[PDB]
Order: sequence, then structure tokens, then C-alpha cells
Amino acid sequence: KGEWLPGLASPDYLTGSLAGDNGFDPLGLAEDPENLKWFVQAELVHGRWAMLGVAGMLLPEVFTKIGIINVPEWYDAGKEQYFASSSTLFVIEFILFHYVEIRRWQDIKNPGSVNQDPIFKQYSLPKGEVGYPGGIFNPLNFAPTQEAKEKELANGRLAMLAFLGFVVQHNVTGKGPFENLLQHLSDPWHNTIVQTF
Amino acid sequence: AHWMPGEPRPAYLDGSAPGDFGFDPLGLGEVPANLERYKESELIHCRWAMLAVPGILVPEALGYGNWVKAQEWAALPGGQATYLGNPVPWGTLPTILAIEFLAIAFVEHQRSMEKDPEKKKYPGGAFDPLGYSKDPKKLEELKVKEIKNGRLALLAFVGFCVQQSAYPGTGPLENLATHLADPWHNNIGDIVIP
Amino acid sequence: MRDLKTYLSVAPVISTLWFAALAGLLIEINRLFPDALIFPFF
Amino acid sequence: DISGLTPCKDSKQFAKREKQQIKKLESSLKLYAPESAPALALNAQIEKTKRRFDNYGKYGLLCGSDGLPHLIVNGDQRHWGEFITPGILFLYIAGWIGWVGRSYLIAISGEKKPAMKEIIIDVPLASRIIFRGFIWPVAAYREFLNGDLIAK
Ligand code: CLA
Ligand SMILES: CC(/C=C/C=C(C)/C=C/[C@@]12O[C@]1(C)C[C@@H](O)CC2(C)C)=C\C=C\C=C(C)\C=C\C=C(C)\C=C\[C@@]12O[C@]1(C)C[C@@H](O)CC2(C)C
Repeated sequence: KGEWLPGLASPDYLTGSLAGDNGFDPLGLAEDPENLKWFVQAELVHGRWAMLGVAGMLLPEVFTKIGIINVPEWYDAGKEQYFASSSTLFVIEFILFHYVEIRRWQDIKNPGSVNQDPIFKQYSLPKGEVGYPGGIFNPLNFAPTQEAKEKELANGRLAMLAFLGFVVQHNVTGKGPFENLLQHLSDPWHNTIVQTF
Repeated sequence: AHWMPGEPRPAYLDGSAPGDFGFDPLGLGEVPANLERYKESELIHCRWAMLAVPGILVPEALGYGNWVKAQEWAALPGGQATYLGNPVPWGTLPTILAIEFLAIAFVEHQRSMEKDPEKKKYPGGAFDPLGYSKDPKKLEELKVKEIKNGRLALLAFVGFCVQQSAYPGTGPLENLATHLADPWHNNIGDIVIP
Repeated sequence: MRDLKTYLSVAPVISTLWFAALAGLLIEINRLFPDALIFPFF
Repeated sequence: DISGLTPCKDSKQFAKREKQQIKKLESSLKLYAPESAPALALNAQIEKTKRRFDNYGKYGLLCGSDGLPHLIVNGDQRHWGEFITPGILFLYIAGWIGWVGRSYLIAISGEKKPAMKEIIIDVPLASRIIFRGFIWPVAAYREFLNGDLIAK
């Protein structure tokens, strides 16, 4: 499709068939097809998580700033007390995630093998591509066109960048992200990274 | 009926044997003689654990302490055992140990003299007075049920031992009571992370 | 110019330039950070 | 604290050694004129000694009975940066080097006379290969899983 750097030739193994292909592989990780498939699934799930994470750590801060709800920052959520101890919640999450991730890994290893419901035999998932299960995971039954996949991949990449920026810019300056943006908007020329620390 | 859907079955395990689900990640059953010996050992372990688990559950349900304290009398010199709250007149370490050794050794050596591999797993005859094994139709179902219950009993014994190790001087029943005291506080969390 | 580059690509010359650059980097790091017995960043 | 050791910010032999070194330097400082260059050099040395002692005290080391710091390679969480944190770093860098070298060798195995490329390095291909080692753990793990790490 497009080029990530004009005047540079794209690698041969990247043929533009995959969604969101711009021929960006300077270090040549995806030379073997098996590595390409594994990294494709990684870039999907890694990033599908990141979009939710970024929205969750950003939107409550804005809502709190404008004043509807009073919620602790994304850092101080762990220090807060909940109805149950953190250990029990961690154990529940560990067991459930073990189950679901082993199901997904089995699907990736042997496509079209774990579609059948173990408990209720009649229900099943319609056949499709790996990484896009569809079916019950798509209640509204949207169209899985290539454009939607490209939009999802671009949003996921932006989410990666947003999360890395959030974490590092909190590490350098203890202030929150939205407050950092507001401080920069107060006076751009005196509040950038270079001017302060 | 595989243990993990989407995973190929091993060659030597096709599903003919009762309670076979094609589970062998380490490939220990390649040698047929080793497979038969493993079947024997598994059946014996299952039977012993099945006989043992009620022997832990019924005590500590009455006023008697638990499966650990009932073992502490042998540590004290000159101690005497008790049964149902009554001290056994013949309770002392040397006689008890000698009787156990003689009886168990004779029984086990009698067991080991059988030659037919099938007759070792399922002797039949005089061992079953009721005679549930005459009809071959229900034999496979009964064998599968026995294997599954024995595996469950083995897991129960593992849980008992691990719970005892985590909390010294604690029985399974009081552990269940403590867990039911507050389900959201007394779980595996406090021992898995300090 | 081709043979000049070829000679400058020979093993001893490339090795001495590489080692000189590495020694300069180590020297400058040791001057900027005087002495250190442990890693205190984390 | 550990193995009968004393924290380095509480021991007295540390301060005694610092005083001895400072006095030794100041004895030589007196000889020259206060405004002369050797005086400036000796003042810089004294400042460096004081800063080093303060940093060693603040970093949480453990002096021994005789007064010197002791390193703990045991694995305690209070000494992560004593052995374990640097060591991993080393491995990373070390792995880099090895990986790069291996790659270059393969890159010259195709030609008919690789000896000429071994004794006279080429800069373009080497520069292409050099930066591929920044992600060496991932490529090495993928090659190990695939099975191309070991000859057959
Ligand atoms: C080019 C990379 C390279 C690599 C990957 C290896 C790999 C290995 N070496 Mg070999 N080795 C090398 C070069 C290399 N060696 C050189 C140049 C020499 C002569 C000094 C040796 C002499 C040697 C001995 C005597 C032994 C090994 C052994 C080993 C094995 C164990 C690791 C270790 O002990 O390191 C030992 C490492 C060294 C003593 C020094 C290596 C440092 C060199 C200088 C770095 C490579 C730089 C090179 C010039 C880069 C050029 C590439 C560039 C043009 C792009 C391991 C398979 C050990 C063994 O047999 O294990 C089974 C062992 O007994 N090696
Ligand atoms: C998944 C992810 C983040 C997930 C975050 C989550 C779930 C956060 C959750 C929470 O916030 C909530 C909701 C609420 C809080 O109370 C709690 C926490 C827990 C904090 C980030 C990934 C972040 C991933 C990143 C940044 C990856 C970057 C990769 C890059 C740049 C790779 C580049 C290259 O690989 C290419 C593409 C090609 C090669 O040829 C060249 C090189 C250069 C090697």
C-alpha cells in the first residue's frame, strides 16, 4: 500500500495482503512466515488491550476534572481499599484468564478446533479467520470489512503510543496526564519538556 | 473426550482402557510393560486413598481431635493409644509395629504371587461376595466410575496434605469452617502472597 | 579512493579505531560519573 | 543486619577512614600557596573524596567489622542493584556482541572465498547487521523455537 519512508524499497515478505501493511520492518523480525503469524496475533491482542487501558486511565480523569465524579487517579487506584482484598481478586482473575487464554492459544495453534461449546453441545461459532472470531463476540453483527480492520489497527497503534507516553510522562513528572496537558496549554513556550526538567 | 480439545492423542492410548483420556505429556507409557505396571500402581493408589479419605473425615467430626494428633501419642515415651475415647489395653509401639509388619507383609506377598496381568488388577471370585461383576455389560461403567472416584480421592489427599502443611495442627473440617467464616477474606490469597 | 577505503577497512585499522572510540566512551562516562559501586537508578 | 554486618551510615570505622584520608590530603595541601594550581587540584580531590563517602553512605551499603563495604550476591530484595541489576545489563550487552558476530559470519558464508571477507571487513553489511542486535532476545527465542539455532 503506502510507504513508511519515501525512497525506500519495501521488504519482499510484506506483500500488502495483511491489514495495515506499510512495509515497516527495518530490523527484519518477520522474515519467517511462522514468526509473521505469531507477531500478527500479538499485534492484534496486544493493543486491543491497550485501547481499553488508555481509555480507562484517561476518561475518568477528565470527568473528575470537570466535576461530575470524584475518582482517584490511575496510580492511586491500587492504594485504595475495596470490598475484597487484592489477593482474592488476583486469584479470581488468574484462574479466569488462564481458562480464556488457554482457549485462545489452542485456537491459534489448531484453527477451527475449539469453536464448539464444551457444556452445551448445540451452540457453536461460525467458521472464520484466526484473530477475528466473530459470531457471539459480534452481537450487533457489524461488517468485518478490511477498512474496519485497518481502523482498528491504527487506533491500537495510537493506543500503544498513548500508554507509553502516559507512563513515562508520569514517571518524570508526578502530575497526571490531563493536568500535564492543561499546564502545557497554560503557556506552551515555558511548559514544554525542555523548559521544565 | 480428550483431556484438552484441539490436541492430538498419543498413539499407545486409543481409549480402550477404562478411564483413558489420552493424557501423557511426558510420554511415560511408551513401554507396554511399563504401562501395565503404571496401571497397577495407579489402581492400588486409588483404592488406598479411597479407603483412607473417610478414615480422615469421620474422625474430627466427633469430639476426637484430628488425623495428626491421633499420631502424637507414639512420640511420647510409654504412651498408649485410644479408640473411640477408650484406651486400648495393648497399645504400644513395638507390638503394634510388629503386628502391622507381619500382617501387611503376608497380605502383600500373597497379592504379588498372582501371574495373570488382568487377574492382578481385577481378581474377582472370592473378593466380591455380592457378585456385581457377573454381568459384563455394567462392568465397564463400574470400572470407569471407580477410576474417576479414585482420582478424585487422590486429589483430596493432596489437598489435605497441602492444607496441613500450610496451617500446622489444622484439620480439613476446621479449615472449611474458617473459609466459610468469611469467603472474601480467608482464601488462598494470604498464603500465596505474604 | 577505492583502495584507500579498502586499506582503511583492514582488520588492524578498524580494530584500533573501534577500540579507541570505545575507550573514549568509557573514559567520558567515568569522568561524568566519578565512581560507583552499585546501580542506584532503580 | 545480614551475617552480622553494620549499616554503612552508622559505623564509625568509615568515618575514621574518611578523616584519615582527608588529613593525609590536607597535609600535602599546606605545602603550596593557597591560590596556586596544586591547591586547586588538592581541593578538588578533597571534594571528590567527601562526595564519594556521602554517596556510599546514602546508597545503603553495609560496612564490615574492619570498616569496608561488603557486596551481597545472595538475592535479597534490598540489594537488587548490588549484583543482580548490573549483571542482567551485562548479559544484554554481551549477548548483543555475540549475536552480531554470528550474523556476520552467516552473511559471508554464501560467497566462494569468505576468508577475504574475514581478514578485510566490509563496512556496509556490518553496519546493516550491527543494529539488528538491539532485539536479540526475541530473534534468538524465535530461532530456538523454530530449530535453526543448532546445526544438524
Ligand atoms: C564472533 C563471535 C563469537 C561467538 C559467538 C563465540 C561463541 C562461543 N565461544 Mg568463541 N571465540 C571467538 C569468537 C566467538 N565465540 C574468538 C574471536 C575467539 C578467539 C579469542 C574464541 C575462542 C573461544 C574459546 C577459547 C572458547 C570459546 C567458547 C565459546 C562458546 C562459549 C561462550 C564463551 O565461553 O565465550 C568465550 C569467549 C572469548 C574467550 C572471547 C570472545 C570475544 C570476541 C573477541 C568477540 C567477538 C568479536 C568479533 C571480532 C566480532 C566481529 C563481527 C563484526 C565484523 C560485525 C560459545 C559457543 C568456549 C567453549 O568452547 O565453549 C563450548 C571456549 O572454550 N571461544
Ligand atoms: C498493552 C499496553 C498497555 C496496557 C495497559 C493497561 C491494560 C492498563 C490498565 C490500567 O490502566 C487501567 C485501565 C486502570 C488502572 O487503574 C490500572 C492499570 C493496570 C494501569 C501497552 C503496550 C505498549 C506497546 C508498545 C509501546 C510497543 C512498541 C513497539 C515498537 C515501537 C516497535 C517497533 C519495531 O518493531 C517494529 C514495529 C518493527 C521493527 O522492524 C523495528 C522496531 C523498532 C523494533
